[PDB]
Amino acid sequence: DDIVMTQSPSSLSASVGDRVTISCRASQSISSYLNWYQQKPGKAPKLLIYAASSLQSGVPSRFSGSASGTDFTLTISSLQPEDFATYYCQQSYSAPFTFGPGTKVDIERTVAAPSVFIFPPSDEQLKSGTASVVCLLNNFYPREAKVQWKVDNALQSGNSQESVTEQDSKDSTYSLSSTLTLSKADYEKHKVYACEVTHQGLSSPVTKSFNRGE
Amino acid sequence: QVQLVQSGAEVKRPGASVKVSCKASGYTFISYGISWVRQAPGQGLEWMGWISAYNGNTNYAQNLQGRVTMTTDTSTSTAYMELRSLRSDDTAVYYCARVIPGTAVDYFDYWGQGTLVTVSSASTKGPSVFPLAPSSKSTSGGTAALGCLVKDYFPEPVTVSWNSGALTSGVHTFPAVLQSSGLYSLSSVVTVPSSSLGTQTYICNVNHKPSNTKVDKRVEPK
Repeated sequence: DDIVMTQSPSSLSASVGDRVTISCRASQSISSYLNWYQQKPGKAPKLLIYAASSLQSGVPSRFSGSASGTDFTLTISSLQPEDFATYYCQQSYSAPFTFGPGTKVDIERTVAAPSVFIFPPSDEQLKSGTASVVCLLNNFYPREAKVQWKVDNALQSGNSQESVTEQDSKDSTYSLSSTLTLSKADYEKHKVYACEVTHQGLSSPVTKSFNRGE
Repeated sequence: QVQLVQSGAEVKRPGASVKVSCKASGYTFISYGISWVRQAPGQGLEWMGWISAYNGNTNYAQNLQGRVTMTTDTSTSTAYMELRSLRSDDTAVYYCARVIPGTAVDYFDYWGQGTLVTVSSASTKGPSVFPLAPSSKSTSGGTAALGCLVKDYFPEPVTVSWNSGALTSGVHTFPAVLQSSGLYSLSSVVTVPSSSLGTQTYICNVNHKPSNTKVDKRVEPK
């Protein structure tokens, strides 16, 4: 049996002292053959709960698990700083053993709009036949953000990549870089390069733009 | 105190094989089992299989049967995972984990630190380092962003510092992205007082050990 484990929600934000509940659903009956793991960035998972409701040795008592049919819940009774992490459920009822896709519990804070910056390709790079245009979204919260590239007002698709930092240790924000890659010849065909940022901290999307060659 | 120590990162070509080790300590190895679980970059967790140290019996993930072999050496308390006929989407961090025998429900109670295995046909190549120059289009109310684009290298990793580690506040070094070319790229940025620009020096220190490439790039306003 190929058992699919779903988790809801995919992400949530909480504050220290909050009661936090995370949900897991199996695509078929798995009895109580259900475990919960915690994972932080760069680190291996850690076992929290096994057999739906058994607390693993050494795990603080604020963690608990419960089961109702195909529905499973992990509860943290009063969230502590060390609990911000991604949480995975895992079924041991049928091979292949399968994991849920994870619920990331991040730090709740006030909305913070990104500060947006755009960088043209460097003269150095353009000599080598390629143009990288970079859009930086600095120190925003929450994580959801949309970056749209526009070249002479034409919306770009398929030629950008973006990556994101982990939540900042000092101000609990995220930052994000989006890179638009064009050949030099394509870069030279257009004039206005723009990054349009949509984020709930902005009442209107913010556009940062330049004219090529200025 | 239970510990599982895995071997170091590996770079392999498609069609090759890899063998990762997992050295156990702090418990009676022959009484337990070892499971292997992998995590592709940015993805979730995938069980690969199970071995019992006492009798050497294995259970493998169907999507890997025929390509994966798990063994243990009970004389050295070491577990091994061999994966053959490697493909690019075998790129992952591979974990070993201890399984407790004779439990109604199997669970993974201690995990190794992980081994990155990168599978790629790309040749080792050092990065080009390009400035992300501060201008009035990276100036925001008395602060300015600048940075370094570290483009087209293989394999991971690169390190980036600013001003030899003396500059840390306001730095963001982004995770690398794998481009369609098979080469990685990443950016490192820092925000600084805009009045500092003409009066202070900003150097990104880029080190790519695999290609023995080291670059210090001064980023100057436009």
